[PDB]
Amino acid sequence: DLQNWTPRPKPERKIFEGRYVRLEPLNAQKHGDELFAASSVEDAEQRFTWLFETPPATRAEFEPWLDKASKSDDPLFFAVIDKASGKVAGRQALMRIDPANGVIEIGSIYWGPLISRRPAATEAQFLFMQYVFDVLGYRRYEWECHNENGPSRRAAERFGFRFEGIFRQHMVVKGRNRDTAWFSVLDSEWPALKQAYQAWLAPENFDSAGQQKKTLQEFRDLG
Amino acid sequence: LQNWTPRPKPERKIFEGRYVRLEPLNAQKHGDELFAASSVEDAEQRFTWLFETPPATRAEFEPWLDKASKSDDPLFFAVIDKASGKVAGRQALMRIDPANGVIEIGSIYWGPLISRRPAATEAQFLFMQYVFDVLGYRRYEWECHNENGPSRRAAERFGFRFEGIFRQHMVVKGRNRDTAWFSVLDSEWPALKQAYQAWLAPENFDSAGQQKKTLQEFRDL
Repeated sequence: DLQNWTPRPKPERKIFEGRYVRLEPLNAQKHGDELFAASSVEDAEQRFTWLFETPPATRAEFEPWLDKASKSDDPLFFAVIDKASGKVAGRQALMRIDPANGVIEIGSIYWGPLISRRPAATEAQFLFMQYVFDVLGYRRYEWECHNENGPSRRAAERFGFRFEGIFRQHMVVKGRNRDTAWFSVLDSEWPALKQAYQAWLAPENFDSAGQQKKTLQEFRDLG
Repeated sequence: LQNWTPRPKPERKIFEGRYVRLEPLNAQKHGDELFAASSVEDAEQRFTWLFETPPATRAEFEPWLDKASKSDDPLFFAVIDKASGKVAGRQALMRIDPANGVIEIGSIYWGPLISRRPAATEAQFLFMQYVFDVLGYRRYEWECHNENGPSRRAAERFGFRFEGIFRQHMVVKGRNRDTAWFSVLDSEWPALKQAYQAWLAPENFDSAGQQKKTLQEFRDL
């Protein structure tokens, strides 16, 4: 197939609608107030530890980052809207976009308390992965995080990304060394992942308290 | 790293060694000699894993040469073999990250005047010294096609440490490329510098031009 390979399309500012979550292209006027709220919760400092940004101290102080992020084409930012509340719950981006080789990254992730460790967060990831493979036809979908960011590494593994390696001294972030852990999902890996996510996200998989009956790793194991 | 700042960008300057001289690539100055070196009998084998194909004619070489001469990233240098006096190959500093002090040595073409001779090792050394002792960078990268055995071996010999393979990283010349990644850290450089100095010293080569000890032997010390 690869002798005829040509560049794939660039990602677009599209709306993505799921059962638990909605993704909207980030817009300062539409999302600014609620994203500020999400980004300035009581434990925002802890939540932002490994991110490139620090939490905004005031709404006015948030505006410059918000405007740059809303206008940016790479990273391409989306607000993550929790459907149950209708509120912006976080943000994420498609980034390091390489249409020529069909390679792209999900990064710039902040999933706040409304969605963190709930089905909405898993579906936010899923909707990007689905778009990247089924619509854009990319070959390689990346996750990178600080190697010391345990929750992010475990999130990547749970999501089905495969570890590739650690770039030693890859960055300096907030006055500290960052070795970067890299993981990927290949186009050949996507179809089995898609089935496992769809099974996990199904309303059948959540009891009346909203608690999962089986985990995402369990469904992936089941094949 | 509380005090860490962005580092300077690399600049077009001349780097003068014992065996090799690196000059900022210039179409008029280097084009005819570099084309000659790039159209040697085994140019096809030498270009296999490069992004470029070997140039069939001087005219057909001009677009790549002009673009490479003007490029700021990759930032290209002609590799002049001092003994012969000829342009013998080319190489670049690339994927320049001043904020984090990360940079790659890449787009390496070393022709038969210097490949597997001390000049090639020195060509690598002069970039490595510039990156660490002058620019103050903290991570120096090498990447290649995973099936490029000679490049993987060269990176390991030169002291770069394997970090991993990016699967399906590129499509190159109609085929899949998984990319193998290697690095040298600033913390590793002072000891590595000494090993290169020992290896490149004239005293390490006998009257027949053969090394007495290998680069890897000096690195073990």
